[PDB]
Amino acid sequence: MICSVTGKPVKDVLSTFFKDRNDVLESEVKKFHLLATFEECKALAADTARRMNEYYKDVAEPVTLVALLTGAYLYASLLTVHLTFPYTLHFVKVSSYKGTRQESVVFDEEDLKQLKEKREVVLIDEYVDSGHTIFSIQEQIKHAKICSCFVKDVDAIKKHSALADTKMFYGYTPMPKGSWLIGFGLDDNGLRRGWAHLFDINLSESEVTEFRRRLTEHIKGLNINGVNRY
Amino acid sequence: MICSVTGKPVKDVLSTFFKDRNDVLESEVKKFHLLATFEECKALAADTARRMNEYYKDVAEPVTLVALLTGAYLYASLLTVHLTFPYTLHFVKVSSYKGTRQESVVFDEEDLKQLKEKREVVLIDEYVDSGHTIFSIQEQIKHAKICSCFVKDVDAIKKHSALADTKMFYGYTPMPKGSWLIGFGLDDNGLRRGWAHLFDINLSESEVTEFRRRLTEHIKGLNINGVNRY
Repeated sequence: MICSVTGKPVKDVLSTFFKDRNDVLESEVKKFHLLATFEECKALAADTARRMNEYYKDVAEPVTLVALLTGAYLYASLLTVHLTFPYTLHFVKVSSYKGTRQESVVFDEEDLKQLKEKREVVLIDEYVDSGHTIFSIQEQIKHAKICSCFVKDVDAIKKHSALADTKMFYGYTPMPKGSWLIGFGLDDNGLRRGWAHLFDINLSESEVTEFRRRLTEHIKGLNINGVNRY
Repeated sequence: MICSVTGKPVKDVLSTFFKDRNDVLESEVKKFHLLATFEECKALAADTARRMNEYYKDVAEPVTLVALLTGAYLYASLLTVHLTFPYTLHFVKVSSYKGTRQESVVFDEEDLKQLKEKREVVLIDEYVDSGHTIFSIQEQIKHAKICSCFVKDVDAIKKHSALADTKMFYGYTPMPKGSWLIGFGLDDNGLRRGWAHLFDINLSESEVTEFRRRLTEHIKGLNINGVNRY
């Protein structure tokens, strides 16, 4: 029940967050369950930057970082400010086409053509849930690497022999089955992307309490002193 | 000599920033002149959020926020997390077409069609410089408002009778004549967007020192205590 970065009790984090807002009704406040405080998410992002920094410290050509619109903008902002190797960054819009046999990610033709030419390409997304997206991206850009703050189930991802070699830089895994996330850039039917804390709206209290028990323990064990230079 | 937010000597903010990086050569470090630390930029962004919160405190429908790729991603992340009224957010990758008579901003047809329907549209940019972009945007989306962390010369934009009514939310102005900004989301020929401090690469030390004198005076007078709930 306490922020693992600041030590502030979650009830106090939330009382501050919900004070006199104009984007939520008092009666709706209880529907939002905090899974991770913004500070905790920032720590995860910094830890991910640390690993990417070690991975690319000797790179001889700028890495191509590409973020998928629109939710990844926040995570991308929290990650990129801590990167210390050369890279270019751009955002692309994709579509999720649900076919009778599979769900495929549709890229703009030019965006796809460009990405396939780069040796080091890292696609950023704040949340890898079903993974159908990365299975599809991987088959279109075989050498693509993935970067995401949260990954629901890496093993599930690893199950696919095609994704077995795919390098993923992520902040934390696993995420709760049955959850529905909003905040931390993720929209609530278009709204609340700027609600910086990561909230869930579908889990039970015990599930949220258990997720946080595991998350705080993970964050308390991090060694990211110095990653943040600001 | 110090960060107007943290109180820490700029020399140390810079030493911490440049220690063991893999994205700049030692001989190149001196090319970057700090104009505003990341914390100072965050204060300016918090100030713009405060003003937008007051402006839209009673809005009856979600405000349409549109951020201009790529550079605006960082500022948008620093702005949106502090907004307390309802809004949707999306990014557009417009083109800057240089014609023989004028430079126009080319929007995707669908993006432009959608925006023209919303009563409240706010274009987000981390830096409004030549303004040619906003003269063009307002003639395509006349009711569009602008939100930019930094503005080269507000007095100049107003010159255009068409832009005279265009509401602008901005963090700070004016920027030094002849400056070229990199960092804070802005690229240095594609690189260093994640260098979170705002740097200039064209000015003399005396020019930079004078700018910081003015920026400091402005930030010391800011009243944003409480805008940040995180």
